[PDB]
Amino acid sequence: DETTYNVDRSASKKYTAPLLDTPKTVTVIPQQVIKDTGALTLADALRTTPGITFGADRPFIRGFNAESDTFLDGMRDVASQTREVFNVEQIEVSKGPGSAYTGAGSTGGSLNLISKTAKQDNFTDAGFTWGSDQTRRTTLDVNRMIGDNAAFRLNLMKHDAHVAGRDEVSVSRWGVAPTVTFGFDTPTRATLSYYHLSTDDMPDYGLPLTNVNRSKANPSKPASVDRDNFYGLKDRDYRKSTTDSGTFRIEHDLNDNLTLSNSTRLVRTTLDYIVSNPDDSRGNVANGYVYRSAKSRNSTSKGWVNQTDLKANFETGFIKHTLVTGLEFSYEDVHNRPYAITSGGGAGNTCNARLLASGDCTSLNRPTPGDNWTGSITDGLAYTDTDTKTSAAYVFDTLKLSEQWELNLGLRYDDFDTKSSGYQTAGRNGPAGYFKRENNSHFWNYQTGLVYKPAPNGSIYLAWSTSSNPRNRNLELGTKWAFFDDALSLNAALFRTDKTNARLQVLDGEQRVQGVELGFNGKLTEKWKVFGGYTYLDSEIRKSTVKSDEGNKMPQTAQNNFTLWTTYDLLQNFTIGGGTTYVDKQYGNTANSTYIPSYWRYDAMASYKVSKNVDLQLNVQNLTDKRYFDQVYSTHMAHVAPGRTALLGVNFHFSA
Ligand SMILES: CCCCCCCCOCCOCCOCCOCCO
Ligand SMILES: CCCCCCCCOCCOCCOCCOCCO
Ligand SMILES: CCCCCCCCOCCOCCOCCOCCO
Ligand SMILES: CCCCCCCCOCCOCCOCCOCCO
Ligand code: NA
Repeated sequence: DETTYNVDRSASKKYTAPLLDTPKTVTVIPQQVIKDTGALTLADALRTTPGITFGADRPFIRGFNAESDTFLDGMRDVASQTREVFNVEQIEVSKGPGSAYTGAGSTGGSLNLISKTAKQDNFTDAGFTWGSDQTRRTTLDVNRMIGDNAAFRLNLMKHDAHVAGRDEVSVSRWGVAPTVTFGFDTPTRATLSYYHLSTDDMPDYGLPLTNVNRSKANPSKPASVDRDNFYGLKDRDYRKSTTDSGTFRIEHDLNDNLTLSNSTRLVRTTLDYIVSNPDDSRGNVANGYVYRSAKSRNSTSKGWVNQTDLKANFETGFIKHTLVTGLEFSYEDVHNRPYAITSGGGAGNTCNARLLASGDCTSLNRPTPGDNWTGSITDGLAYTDTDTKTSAAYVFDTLKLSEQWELNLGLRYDDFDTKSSGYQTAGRNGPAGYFKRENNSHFWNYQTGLVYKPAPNGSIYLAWSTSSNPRNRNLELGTKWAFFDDALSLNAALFRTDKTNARLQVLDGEQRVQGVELGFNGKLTEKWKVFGGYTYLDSEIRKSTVKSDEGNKMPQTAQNNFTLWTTYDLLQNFTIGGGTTYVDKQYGNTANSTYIPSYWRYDAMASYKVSKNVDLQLNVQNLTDKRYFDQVYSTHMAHVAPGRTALLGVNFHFSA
């Protein structure tokens, strides 16, 4: 049912077993959790499952970068789309050994964002939300059956807000997503989808890190200043993105046991921004000042991805196979020409009276984003054109050997060719001039998972995955249980992942994360639902060209992470909910010389049924107004999370 906290199967056809019998850690963040937590961004939704951090807006899973392992309906994210939540059905987070997706050389760790599709139902949902942070949000979700064999769904969203506890920072976005499906209850089914999102935000890099005598024995943390402090310029800084995506998927049953599909997606994105890096390690923070160091982008990206898959059920003697095999091809072209941004207050990286007067610099303690900035912006001379092609081939099979034993096997090949060219100015990469760069690589990935079922509702598994690139290994021992006629899932795993060239920047040695993960989701009782988990991550740089890094923690990795969301149906009329998250300290670099501290955050919810068609929902996020950081960089800065926000929604819902 639609309200479940416990989804028992992936929406991806690439899974050859239900989640209970899939030998890896996988958690689906379902629609009802997204709604009940009031999550408005993918990051808000991801925090409900443990082990996810962010670095570089790239997701890190159990301590390893997962940017190239983010998928949209199972397809490679060509041209790097921005999504929100208004068109999201659910988010699948995989951590265990192996990937069902094409990640090049990935031995595990993926996010798959599942888009809303048209249902065989008639409904209309509309939401209006007001916030203490000036949130004004309107959504519409309308779904209509067309006879017995087709349907249409349309999702619309408009959203404006300030950011609680960040001076002068605002966000705005809107989106539209129509989709149609042809062929329910027929041998051939096709879906056509379109997605558009536009954003227009004040970009915010947070607070500067200190940078005096930085070392492992004297690590840099964020400056100890008001966490409301914003170092950007209202009159200069902005971030505007557009996302346009069109998808055509068709599948055909050749018989009851064999289905062929082909999916094609075309994407265009743009990203235009100017953002202020707070001092860019230029030495002014020590003296109480911040140089608003402008960074920019002005890019257009175009992409396409095509997948062709076969899925089959068949028997070889007593063994039952569920098999999926396919090919993926993609192409992406990116053109970027950053701006040339010139100081209004003369030369140099060191704050002085001229640069304070021009708005190029400001006070560390009391920055004034309203400053009138007297610099200039033009198109820069430097530009880059980057073309990336990928190919992948894969076969996955779950072999049921008996009622108690299953073997999962997978093999994938991936290849990658990336070509960049353009013009560079004099700096890091050499003298000014034209450049051309190519890299081409391939990987074989192997996965094996043995599953024992001591009872129908239980699994014990041992799995491993390795990747070769002409010794990345991921290993996991785990158990999964389903209780109360599949209303509650409980999961536990012990794992170790080794990489030699973890990432971007590539290390030359060995990195290891090992630990334990617990997961729980579903109903404790008829009225009481839970969702969350716990992970302990022991990370280590085992070998490095920088000797002093050996033994250090991996960056972007919290040793402990606890997250719990729960709701209780107090009355037939009234539901309450609450959330608790703990994230341990994170280092920003392999030297462990930058960091942000641990924190606890608490959230609350109440929902009142006004009528059968109208709910009133209150969400209070970060109810103690804890001021914490949700990203640390290897240098320069740390990102400040929002303070307390209260959101009140009126949610209308009408069904046939
Ligand atoms: C499509 C134009 C791209 C260049 C935009 C750069 C300037 C940003 O907006 C200019 C107009 O701003 C009007 C007021 O906007 C208030 C909120 O601004 C947030 C970031 O734009
Ligand atoms: C070859 C692959 C790329 C082709 C993708 C085509 C995607 C077309 O999507 C159409 C989705 O359905 C649209 C129905 O029309 C809705 C218009 O909504 C207007 C809102 O007022
Ligand atoms: C190694 C990757 C390629 C392996 C593909 C094997 C898939 C073949 O499976 C065939 C499925 O069984 C076909 C049954 O044929 C009899 C038709 O019976 C009617 C079913 O209702
Ligand atoms: C070797 C790497 C290529 C992987 C291709 C996958 C092929 C799909 O698997 C189909 C299985 O059919 C083989 C027949 O298996 C017979 C097993 O039973 C014999 C013992 O009694
Ligand atoms: Na603006």
